[PDB]
Amino acid sequence: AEKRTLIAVIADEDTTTGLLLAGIGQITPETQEKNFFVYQEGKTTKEEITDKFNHFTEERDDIAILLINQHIAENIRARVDSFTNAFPAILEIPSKDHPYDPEKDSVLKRV
Amino acid sequence: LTTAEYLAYQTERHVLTILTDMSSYADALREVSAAREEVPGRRGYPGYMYTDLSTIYERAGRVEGRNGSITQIPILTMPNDDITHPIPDLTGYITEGQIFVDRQLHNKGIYPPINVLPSLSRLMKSAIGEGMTRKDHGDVSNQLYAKYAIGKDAAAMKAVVGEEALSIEDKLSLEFLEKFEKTFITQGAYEDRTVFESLDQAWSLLRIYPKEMLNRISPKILDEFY
Amino acid sequence: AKQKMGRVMQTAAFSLAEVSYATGENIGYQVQESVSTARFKVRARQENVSG
Repeated sequence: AEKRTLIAVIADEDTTTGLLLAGIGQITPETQEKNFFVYQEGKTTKEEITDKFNHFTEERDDIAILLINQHIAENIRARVDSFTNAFPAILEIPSKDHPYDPEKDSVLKRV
Repeated sequence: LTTAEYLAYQTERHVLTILTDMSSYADALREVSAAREEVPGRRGYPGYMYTDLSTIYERAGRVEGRNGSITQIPILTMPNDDITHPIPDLTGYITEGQIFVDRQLHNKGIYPPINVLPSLSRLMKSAIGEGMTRKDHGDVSNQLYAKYAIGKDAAAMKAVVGEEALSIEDKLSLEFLEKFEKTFITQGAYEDRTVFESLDQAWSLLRIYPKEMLNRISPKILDEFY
Repeated sequence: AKQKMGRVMQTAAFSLAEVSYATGENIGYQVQESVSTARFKVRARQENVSG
């Protein structure tokens, strides 16, 4: 929708820093919410990552494209599979030192 | 038909009988049959309508010793715009072709409102030849029929999958359909188009296609007439 | 586009690592601090492909 104008980033620290340098993600002052939240495997937990992804997909209506790390998506594979709705889109970008896995991609799995 | 038989066979001239409202003739048959105690048949018409129509139609035809012919244009009037009616069914059984006048064409102001998809002449291959007409007649007619069917398909397809997504063979076919219905089929009531002029118009319509697209036409005729 | 994404993310990660090495510190904290507004936005367009 036209309301969804943002690029959510839930990838690793390096990928989150790169996205922030690009300017895709930001923290809304009035809403006290960050479009791009830095999260790693050690940081927070799998349940916290899944909750953040669900909030970005549904609660964060402004989010249009979601960028999640492949390592992060591995622990959130169930959430990725459950996110069958086209909007917001999900991109299976991988983190540092981890090659992208076509099999692990949820969108490519439908093929 | 007695006048036609006389002229054609005892005078050696071609006739072309044009009967009109054979539906009215069948209604008269119904009235005559029920004047007797005959029980009505399938749709009220007598059971021997097949025999009566067969006599009236097959009164025509060429013969051996006589250099004369009788042609028939029965011209029915389909009651409920259906072919399953006994009059069109029997007329199609005895006769040797169909020419269909379409309400869809008539409501668009196209005269004559004849649609060439249901209409056919089973004996066309004999009439359209090389010594007769011009040698491209049959292939031109087949190509026109194929491209008109493609035009109807593309006209239905445009409102489903958008104009842009249509292929080149669909967009050019839509253009051909428009030009065909509005210029070829659409004929002035008093405009006399000889077969050669009509074939030239048909070639003019077909020329919008590159020579590679016209596939039902034989290569020699395509190379010579295009 | 998946192959292009793989190569582009590889080169972007390499460039980010080079920039971090040149700066001598992780700029992620500074980027997160300067996240008041987003300079990049995406607007949906109703492209009509086929029907």
